[PDB]
Amino acid sequence: ADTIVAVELDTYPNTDIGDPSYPHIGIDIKSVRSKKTAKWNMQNGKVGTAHIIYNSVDKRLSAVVSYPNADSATVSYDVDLDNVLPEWVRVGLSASTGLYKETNTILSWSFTSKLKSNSTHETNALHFMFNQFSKDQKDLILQGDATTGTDGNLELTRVSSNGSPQGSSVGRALFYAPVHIWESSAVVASFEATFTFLIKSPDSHPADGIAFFISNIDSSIPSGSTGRLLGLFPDAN
Amino acid sequence: ADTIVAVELDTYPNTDIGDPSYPHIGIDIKSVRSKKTAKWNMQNGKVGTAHIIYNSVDKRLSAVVSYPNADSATVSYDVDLDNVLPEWVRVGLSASTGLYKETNTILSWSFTSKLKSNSTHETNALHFMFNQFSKDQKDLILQGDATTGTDGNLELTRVSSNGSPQGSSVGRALFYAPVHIWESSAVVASFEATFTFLIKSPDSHPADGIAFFISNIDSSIPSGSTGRLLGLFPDAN
Ligand SMILES: *[C@@H]1O[C@H](CO)[C@@H](O[C@@H]2O[C@H](CO)[C@@H](O[C@@H]3O[C@H](CO[C@H]4O[C@H](CO)[C@@H](O)[C@H](O)[C@@H]4O[C@@H]4O[C@H](CO)[C@@H](O[C@@H]5O[C@H](CO)[C@H](O)[C@H](O)[C@H]5O)[C@H](O)[C@H]4NC(C)=O)[C@@H](O)[C@H](O[C@H]4O[C@H](CO)[C@@H](O)[C@H](O)[C@@H]4O)[C@@H]3O)[C@H](O)[C@H]2NC(C)=O)[C@H](O)[C@H]1NC(C)=O
Ligand SMILES: *[C@@H]1O[C@H](CO)[C@@H](O[C@@H]2O[C@H](CO)[C@@H](O[C@@H]3O[C@H](CO[C@H]4O[C@H](CO)[C@@H](O)[C@H](O)[C@@H]4O[C@@H]4O[C@H](CO)[C@@H](O[C@@H]5O[C@H](CO)[C@H](O)[C@H](O)[C@H]5O)[C@H](O)[C@H]4NC(C)=O)[C@@H](O)[C@H](O[C@H]4O[C@H](CO)[C@@H](O)[C@H](O)[C@@H]4O)[C@@H]3O)[C@H](O)[C@H]2NC(C)=O)[C@H](O)[C@H]1NC(C)=O
Ligand SMILES: CC(=O)N[C@H]1[C@@H]2OC[C@H]3O[C@H](O[C@@H]4[C@H](O)[C@H](O[C@@H]([C@@H]1O)[C@@H](CO)O2)O[C@H](CO[C@H]1O[C@H](CO)[C@@H](O)[C@H](O)[C@@H]1O[C@@H]1O[C@H](CO)[C@@H](O)[C@H](O)[C@H]1NC(C)=O)[C@H]4O)[C@@H](O[C@@H]1O[C@H](CO)[C@@H](O)[C@H](O)[C@H]1NC(C)=O)[C@@H](O)[C@@H]3O
Ligand SMILES: [Ca+2]
Ligand SMILES: [Ca+2]
Ligand SMILES: [Zn+2]
Ligand SMILES: [Zn+2]
Repeated sequence: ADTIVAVELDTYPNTDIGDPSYPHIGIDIKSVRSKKTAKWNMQNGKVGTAHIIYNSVDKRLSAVVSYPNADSATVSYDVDLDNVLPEWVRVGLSASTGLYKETNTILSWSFTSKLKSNSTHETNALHFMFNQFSKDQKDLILQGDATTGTDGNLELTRVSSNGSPQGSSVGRALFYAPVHIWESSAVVASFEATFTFLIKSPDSHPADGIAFFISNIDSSIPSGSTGRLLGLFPDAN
Repeated sequence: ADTIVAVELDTYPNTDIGDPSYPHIGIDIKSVRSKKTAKWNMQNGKVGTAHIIYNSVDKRLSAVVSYPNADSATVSYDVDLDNVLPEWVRVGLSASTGLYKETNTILSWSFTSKLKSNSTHETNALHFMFNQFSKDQKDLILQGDATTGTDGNLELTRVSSNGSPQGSSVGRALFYAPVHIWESSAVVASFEATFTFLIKSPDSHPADGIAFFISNIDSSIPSGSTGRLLGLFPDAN
């Protein structure tokens, strides 16, 4: 199995495998059984503002989500990125659904690592600002059944049947280039994200949520994940 | 051949194929016959500072080289990056030598693309700061006989014979990810580079220089370049 750490912007309450009763933001270490959860609003088709950092000066993997005219859901978990996440990685997005529909329109995405040559000595970056998901974007090795383009969009579904996006489809959005992390050159790489999304109400109880992972340099769609596995865990444990 | 535009920091005056009678800095549009030239001091092992930009509001393609306590060589050339270099690229470094030895140590490298989604609408980046070329850097697809590591160094020769780097050595340093250019969405992708080299005096009339190219997404070392072909040209025209 692939070593993986996700941040769940879940929309489906998975009571059986361990999610709380409401649509929530959370955080995952190698299991769908999250470490912390928090209250998330889950409005209809509106837009976007999510934000995930990790400063090893403070070792908090902090995360907030805001609609404009909404709150900020802090779901920060104490995790040491020393021993949990590989020496070189492959970041990306992940959405999925199964037996229920939701729209998972991503419209922009970013990153910024800053990793410690000699702590002051000019930390290495990988900053990008993808406001322009093209039709033929090629620094993504997008897996599953994700699509892109036709507008500035990264559709992590099988879509365009009036955008009621054809339940039990999964597509991930793995960015091309790796990042050195594990510790080894210690682990102050304050990796940021901004994750402007759009979850349209399908008039069908919108459910399964979008994620944000940092996986191994290899991955796949693990063992079939058309549903509760959130696109990236092979098993529900 | 493969379409490629480089900045030759040539250190042998290739007297028969277009370069001047002095070791210069040039700029190459598909031809080792250059488009500008500029006088270079050729100091011994001292560090580095070279810097290459291209906006498309002013359409000049520029470069300078100054050692600290030395002067700069503005070898800027006006060329239309619209029709000369493909949409998706693979940036990086190229050095070579043949029958003459020199040091081609690179210690740091950076970049910043900014390509015009809708000019103010939050253009896309790929910025990095590689001050710390490690032993197992894996967003580099370094071709030829390039080495790295053992220290923070990128060694584009075959090295460690007391830094007498084993002539007829060629090494390339192709970065991993692609960038949109050609024009199409227009071409103001103001790509920067920092090119901090080290050319140690090997006490051996040091001569062939490092380049900085921008190529197609596919490449190799073309038809042998152990010498004046400068690592990226198949042909001397
Ligand atoms: C039949 O016709 C053909 C052609 O018409 C002739 O065949 C050969 O053609 C070759 C064409 O490529 C050509 O080779 C190139 O020569 C140039 C010029 O350099 C040398 O040219 C002659 C070759 O003998 C001579 O005039 C010189 O020997 C000259 O070489 C210089 O020699 C110095 C002392 O020997 C030498 O000092 C050396 O220093 C180093 C360290 O610094 C050593 O360790 C040692 O201590 C010393 O020997 C000089 O450095 C040396 N060079 C110079 C510039 O003065 C040459 O530019 C080219 O080499 C280039 O190619 C590589 C490829 O990447 C590139 O990196 C450089 O640009 C490099 O300069 C070729 O060598 C020959 O002229 C020719 N061969 C001969 C023997 O003449 C035939 O001659 C014709 N037959 C008949 C019967 O006429
Ligand atoms: C083995 O021993 C033999 C001795 O017998 C020697 O080998 C060869 O022998 C051949 C016959 O004996 C003979 O071959 C000659 O080749 C040259 C090569 O042409 C270029 O090089 C010249 C060097 O002096 C230049 O002066 C020329 O101008 C010529 O350049 C041409 O013009 C353009 C650039 O100037 C270029 O256009 C480019 O094309 C690219 C393509 O993509 C770009 O888009 C853009 O359009 C341009 O940049 C042309 O392509 C280019 N032509 C080429 C590369 O072929 C040839 O010129 C020559 O013809 C004349 O040569 C002299 C004048 O130069 C004249 O006196 C003759 O009578 C003849 O008319 C021959 O075909 C050579 O003797 C030799 N070849 C050598 C040495 O290179 C060698 O000594 C030994 N070794 C080998 C490996 O053979
Ligand atoms: C076939 C059967 O007997 N199913 C049982 C179920 O057995 C396994 C199934 O698990 C999922 O089934 C869903 C629920 O778990 C639920 O309860 C039963 C179900 O009958 C459970 C345990 O009791 O065991 O049934 C819902 C259907 O919704 C009705 O039940 C609700 C109770 O949770 C309750 O709100 C209502 O009775 C509701 O009826 C509708 O709602 C209102 C509210 O009262 C009524 O007034 C309406 O008239 C009525 N109709 C409508 C149209 O509103 C069932 O969905 C299921 O597993 C899901 O798989 C999906 C794929 O990812 C995903 O959604 C999620 O992972 C799973 N959901 C879970 C576990 O809850 C199936 O695999 C199994 O059939
Ligand atoms: Ca789930
Ligand atoms: Ca030369
Ligand atoms: Zn969840
Ligand atoms: Zn030159």
